[PDB]
Amino acid sequence: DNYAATRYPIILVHGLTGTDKYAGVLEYWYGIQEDLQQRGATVYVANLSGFQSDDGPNGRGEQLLAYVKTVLAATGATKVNLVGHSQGGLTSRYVAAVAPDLVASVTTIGTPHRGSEFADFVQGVLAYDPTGLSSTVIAAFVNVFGILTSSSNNTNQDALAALKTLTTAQAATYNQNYPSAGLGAPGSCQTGAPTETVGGNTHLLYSWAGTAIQPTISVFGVTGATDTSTIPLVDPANALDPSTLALFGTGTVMVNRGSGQNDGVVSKCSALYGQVLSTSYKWNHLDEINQLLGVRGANAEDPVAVIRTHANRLKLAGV
Ligand SMILES: [Ca+2]
Repeated sequence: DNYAATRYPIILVHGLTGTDKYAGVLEYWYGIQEDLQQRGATVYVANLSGFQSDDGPNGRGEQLLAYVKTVLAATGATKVNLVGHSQGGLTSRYVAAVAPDLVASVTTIGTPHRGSEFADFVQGVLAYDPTGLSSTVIAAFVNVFGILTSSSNNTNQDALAALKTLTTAQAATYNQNYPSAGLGAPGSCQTGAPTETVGGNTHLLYSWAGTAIQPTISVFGVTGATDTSTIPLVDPANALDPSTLALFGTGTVMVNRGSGQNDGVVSKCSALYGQVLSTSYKWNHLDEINQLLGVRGANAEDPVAVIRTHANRLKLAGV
């Protein structure tokens, strides 16, 4: 049918470690492009640096702008609907900010608009090496991982830049450099407006967040969490998808760094942007993109259906 048939093409934009297809085999947006296309949507999947800042000449933002232009040329369209996961949402904001005439909407899924306490943590861990050699060694490993897994073996990988970009202090600077009507006041845990208009260009702004990881007990200055996406302990998702327990682990570090409810690496407050459709999904960070390989806990909503319904929402909104 045409349930997901939007006026403007939808460009799905990946975040950290990403590419359109890992090693040219595993779709980042698992089963999403096919689902949307089957429902009549025109969908393109960006392939940007998995590790980089969003701004800068070598950044993901310029890469996405360049890609948007090739999509407009190929389809004959004048604007696109940007849907970004995690850092992809920040990249989408960059394009909406520098080329408002080419964007009709920006939807962010689990995007760290205010940064990540987990990025703050990882950056701090690196600082404890007195020699600084681990920064060089680990960055090299990660950069190589990015080049090897990129579908096109993109050599533009800068793990340290990516890490810095996702920290809370740097995200605050990014927000000053690239403001948006969809963002509320820093430190307020509020969203902004549902739209932004610059000159004759209006952008429909949306967002949702996964809050599977909930702080549930505090003892001796230590906060314990619960992964609400799963049936306690026995959920097959803990067995079939290694990221389920991994994100519960990172999510625990998050709550102990004062993040509050989160998806494993992005807090609810950090994810707020534009019209906040929901922050109640019992999803971890990868459940948001139907990963790994479609496995999610028993209490987790269907992410394929959520994204599809949103394509229809965009259609109904006129974009
Ligand atoms: Ca999962």
